[PDB]
Amino acid sequence: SNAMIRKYRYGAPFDTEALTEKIETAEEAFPYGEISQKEGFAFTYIMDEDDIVYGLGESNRGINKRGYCYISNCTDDPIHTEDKRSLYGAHNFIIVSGKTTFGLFFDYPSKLTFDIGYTRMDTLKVSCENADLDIYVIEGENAYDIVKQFRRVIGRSYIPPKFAFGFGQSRWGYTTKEDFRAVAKGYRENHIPIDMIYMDIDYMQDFKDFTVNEKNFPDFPEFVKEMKDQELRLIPIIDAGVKVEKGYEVYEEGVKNNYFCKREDGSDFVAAVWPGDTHFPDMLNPEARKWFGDKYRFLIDQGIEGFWNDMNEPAIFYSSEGLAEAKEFAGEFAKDTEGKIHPWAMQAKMKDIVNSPEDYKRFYHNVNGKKIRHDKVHNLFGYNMTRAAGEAFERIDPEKRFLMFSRSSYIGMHRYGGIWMGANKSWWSHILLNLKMLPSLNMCGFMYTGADLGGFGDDTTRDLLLRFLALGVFTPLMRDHAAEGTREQECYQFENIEDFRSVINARYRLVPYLYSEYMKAALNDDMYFKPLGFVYPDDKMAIRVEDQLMLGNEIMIAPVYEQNARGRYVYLPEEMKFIKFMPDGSISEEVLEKGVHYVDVALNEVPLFIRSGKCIPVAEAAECVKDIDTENMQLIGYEGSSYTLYEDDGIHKDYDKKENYRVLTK
Amino acid sequence: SNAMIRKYRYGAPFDTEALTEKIETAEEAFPYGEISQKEGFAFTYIMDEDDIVYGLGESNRGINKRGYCYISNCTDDPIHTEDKRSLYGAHNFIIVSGKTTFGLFFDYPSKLTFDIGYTRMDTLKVSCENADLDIYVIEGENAYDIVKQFRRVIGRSYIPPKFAFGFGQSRWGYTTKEDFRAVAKGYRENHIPIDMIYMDIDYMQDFKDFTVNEKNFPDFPEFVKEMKDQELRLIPIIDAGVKVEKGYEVYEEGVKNNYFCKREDGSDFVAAVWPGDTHFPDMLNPEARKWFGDKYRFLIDQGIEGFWNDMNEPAIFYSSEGLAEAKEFAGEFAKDTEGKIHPWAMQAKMKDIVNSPEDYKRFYHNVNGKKIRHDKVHNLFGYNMTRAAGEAFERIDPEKRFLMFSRSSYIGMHRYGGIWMGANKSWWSHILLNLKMLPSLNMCGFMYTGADLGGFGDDTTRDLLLRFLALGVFTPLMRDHAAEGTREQECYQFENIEDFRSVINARYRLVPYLYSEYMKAALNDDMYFKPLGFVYPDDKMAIRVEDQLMLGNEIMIAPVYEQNARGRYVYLPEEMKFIKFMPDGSISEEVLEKGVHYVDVALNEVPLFIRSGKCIPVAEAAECVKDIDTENMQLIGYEGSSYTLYEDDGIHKDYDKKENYRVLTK
Repeated sequence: SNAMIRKYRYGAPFDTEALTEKIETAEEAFPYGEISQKEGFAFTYIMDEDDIVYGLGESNRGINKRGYCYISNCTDDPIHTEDKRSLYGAHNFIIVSGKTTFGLFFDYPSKLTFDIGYTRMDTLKVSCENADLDIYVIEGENAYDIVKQFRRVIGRSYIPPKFAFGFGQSRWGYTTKEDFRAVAKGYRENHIPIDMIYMDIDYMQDFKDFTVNEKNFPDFPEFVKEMKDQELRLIPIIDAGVKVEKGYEVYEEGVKNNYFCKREDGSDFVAAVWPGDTHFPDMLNPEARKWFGDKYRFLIDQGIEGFWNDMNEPAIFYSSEGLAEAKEFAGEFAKDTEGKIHPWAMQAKMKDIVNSPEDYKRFYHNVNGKKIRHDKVHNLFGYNMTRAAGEAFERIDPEKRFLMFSRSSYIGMHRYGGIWMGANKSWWSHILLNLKMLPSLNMCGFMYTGADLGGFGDDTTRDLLLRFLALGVFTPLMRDHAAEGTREQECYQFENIEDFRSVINARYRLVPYLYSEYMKAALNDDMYFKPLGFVYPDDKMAIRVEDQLMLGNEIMIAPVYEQNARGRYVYLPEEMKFIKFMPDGSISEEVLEKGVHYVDVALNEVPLFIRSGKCIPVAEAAECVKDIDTENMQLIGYEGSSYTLYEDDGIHKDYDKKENYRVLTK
Repeated sequence: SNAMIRKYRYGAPFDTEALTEKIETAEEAFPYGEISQKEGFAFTYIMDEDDIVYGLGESNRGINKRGYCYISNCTDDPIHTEDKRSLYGAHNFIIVSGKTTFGLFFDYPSKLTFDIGYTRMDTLKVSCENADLDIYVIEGENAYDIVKQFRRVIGRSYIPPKFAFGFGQSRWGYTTKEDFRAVAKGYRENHIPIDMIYMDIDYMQDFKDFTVNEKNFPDFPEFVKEMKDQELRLIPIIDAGVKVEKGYEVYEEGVKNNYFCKREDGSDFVAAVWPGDTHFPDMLNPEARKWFGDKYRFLIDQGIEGFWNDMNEPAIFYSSEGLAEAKEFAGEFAKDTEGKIHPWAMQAKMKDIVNSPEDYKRFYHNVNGKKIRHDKVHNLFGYNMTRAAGEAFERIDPEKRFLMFSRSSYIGMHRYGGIWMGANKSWWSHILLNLKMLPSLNMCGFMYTGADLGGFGDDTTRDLLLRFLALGVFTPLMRDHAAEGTREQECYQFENIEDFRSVINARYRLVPYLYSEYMKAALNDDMYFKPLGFVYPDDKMAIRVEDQLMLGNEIMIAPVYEQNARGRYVYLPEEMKFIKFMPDGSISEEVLEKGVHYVDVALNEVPLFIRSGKCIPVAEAAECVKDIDTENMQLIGYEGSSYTLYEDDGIHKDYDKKENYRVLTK
């Protein structure tokens, strides 16, 4: 089809500000399927048997979304299993790809249900409670063309500083300078590369946003510099909830200036999170956003160059109302002698007060003099928290890139920060799940992304971490961050440390190439990771591959994701050079023809494939991003090919200089 | 190595009667690794890097058990996640396979921990609280030889009646005659093959074992006949817990004759399950065992020819003690004004009263006057419940085979019934899990096995059901039994029901072959399913394949287990004929050479591979086992090959007759 984007408006949509490009309202009949405004809103479309459905960004299941139900409803779940319908992100863009091909973006800020062949195999049904939304229809040559059009109108993706393409580490539990010093020493003295150490909630004073524990960090700026002098940048977490505490300045200011979300009666809503009772900044109120974002100056002025935003669905352990209800019910259960209240009913009530739909109807946002109940705009919360930070960085230092990523998100947030897929338990299934999400995230603007393995208890075995890190080599966010209750030993503490050094070395050897492809893609509103079907649209086998990805225009990745495996099957849609980074520092190469192959990949080997007629630069291993030698890089791949390398200072925003680009020829 | 079996005795083991062959106590030092009795019992062994560890029957993870922790401790968990350490069965047989190869059976009836490279990759450690156990060491030239020796000493596996090789259907909520009549009608009017309909707990009078609801089934024997006249055999469930109810004969007899498990003070221990308060029959008390098993006559005399035993870990929703503790805790939570008792602690207490280790220490078995605390022999409960039934069948009708399978088990129970792998979710990952478990189950004597999907609502999508059934085609227990909180998932309830009919037709066409292989294996203490490494021991690639299985000596299976997939990769260790049962009743054939292939398999096609120089008989599709025409079967496979068909009357036990064997030549 001829490229076209049209916007169909229903009712009176809340302005989410997802798009940067203004699309005029289309007046003509809606061009695909059927629209009903009877029971709220529903779009219904009958798919052809061969149709593939792409999109939904951070959502469960596979690259082809057919065959299940997905609900856009920012949610933090304890475990990511196959039946979960909602993850942390609400990314309402889908592309139907087949004989009839088109994209749809449903710009709607509340619970949106995508029944993608779940109820009836041939039926796509997208529904929500109120017909107040904009639907963008995108037409084009194919799915990839449709994605590129969408990427244009949602505005340029967030771009991290180059140090963020290094490796990072963190543990929920690091509290003192001494803990951080031991990690720094463990990596540097064992020559494992690293650029970042993440600080979890224990660095704060009693879990208070925009404080540092003064007992532990009396001289925090000096410690920040101590780490930075060793090319270790500390990246502190910020939470959505601001502790209720008299005399705490962030709390006092929020109360005085009405910057917190309020109950129906205008009192400040209380949600318990890590600090106990908290209030939530009204992320949808521009004045509150400016105030909250400006608080980041507290840490930036101490030498911090990156942040991560958490618990921003927002998470609620319980509300004052929910806790009271639960205690009342517990009292009834305690006194019940007639078998009225079953133990499982008691258990359910306790589970029900966590992230409760009832609580999301108990507080409001103040948006242009109007109070809007939170549930009606729930999916915008994390988005606007991260927007608050991003906009504050632009005011503080317009020309500087800060590392920034968020748990919850909605399209539009992709301009301000990346995302990470969190986890609690260490599962093999996490590897494939995260691989599959990558292209979908890219379709929706989120290019700086990565995942956590889990880390709880002793469940992270050596081989699981090694395979997880070998996927991480390619994801812009690559870190080993372990969750609460972790007893995960450090990379330098596992048996045969050289294997970990090998995998992380591979990341650093690839940084110039990966950074270059990230920059070329971000600056041109293109994808960093692509499904095979976007690159080989005429190959019926290629279009259905879900456990391999194309990266940039030069390579294909295919990580091993099965325990005890010494290799895996791949499909090559053209001739490629199969490359492995070896634990002795060498790079092995084998030419493989188009077709099916089984390739050997040891735990301490990192594989990739270089496409026919392409090459990539590979640096010698270095232990931090600053020390990578990009003057003397070898070119791996096909004789006679060339590669355009993007390289800037990695710090500022001087993107449009011709000097940033140089052609390398093998 | 030269075949041999030695028994090493530690302490004063409880006699589990797992082995039928008596082995003398060896007096030499333990032949492999090291044994410690410093703190309970521990066996520690250093594995070679290439060693594969087989075994553990019904356990999590893969065929090669290396890289995780497994605890033998019969348990019913709400969700079978990849991190779970214990399933329903405790099958303490492992084989280390490599440069040095040997098998070990740990005959110990309590919590047994297998740390198989979980803590340290090269270390196998098996441990338990008390050094009172027998350890059998089995030597042989290879893992398969070692398995065959083990199968000899544990005694011949349970053999089902031939009707049990048909297809079965059930739903938790079937309650009335009309419920069952609708199933009979739906299947038979649509020419969908079927032999069995399962009866879940609603057929009883108020969940009372060995009753039938007389309002719903006024003349049950007449109804059983109504069904049997249409070749539908009703298969009723029996639970471990006998309802506490005055006037209920099973309860009154148990109380009067001290046939229930008692608390320390001699009172009958109370456990809540489906009927509310129940007592558990004392399965280790020989008189109580005989009494409980004899109760099956109630149903046998009414025309019932099969049973399934459930909740027999035994499951406990709560005990009287646990409930009282939970209520006390709840009272404290309710009155807490200082926030000392957190809601998650309340939630945890509620969770903790279900299947509680503390409850398993509260009741005892009386074995000839010797009182044994249940936890010390926990893994023997389900085994002995099923033994009770099996021994009663032998007294009631020695010449007749009954269908019998059980949820919980221990080696030794394999002589008396099969097992099924239940579930509370409908996950694609459970297809692969169940596939991988099959050979391990066969190693431990359990050949009559199969699995369920158990998701709620409409979470079992049409395509998942079809792929699940396509694995089921090959598993001796093949049924579609759906949970309570679920849509109706009968094969005649989906859009294009021909697809379901096609898959079940494939089963029936294969019944003569599958039954023949089952009988030959059972009668010769051999495996029905085998890992590829057992058949192609010299092929380094074959030995590590985990998502294909060999069946008998003729075929290989390789089910598709990925959503939206139209085919899958396979490795063929020799030339084979790739065949597919097609929806039009045809059978496609293609010769494929040794090596790697991607094969196309549609949702409504059932694939298998016939080995070079082999053939199998394939019958025309029939709608019940009785109607299968075995006189005029096709031979599919290689010209010049032969197949020996075992066929008997399928009802009695006349196995040792030359006339049971017929040689077919293609």
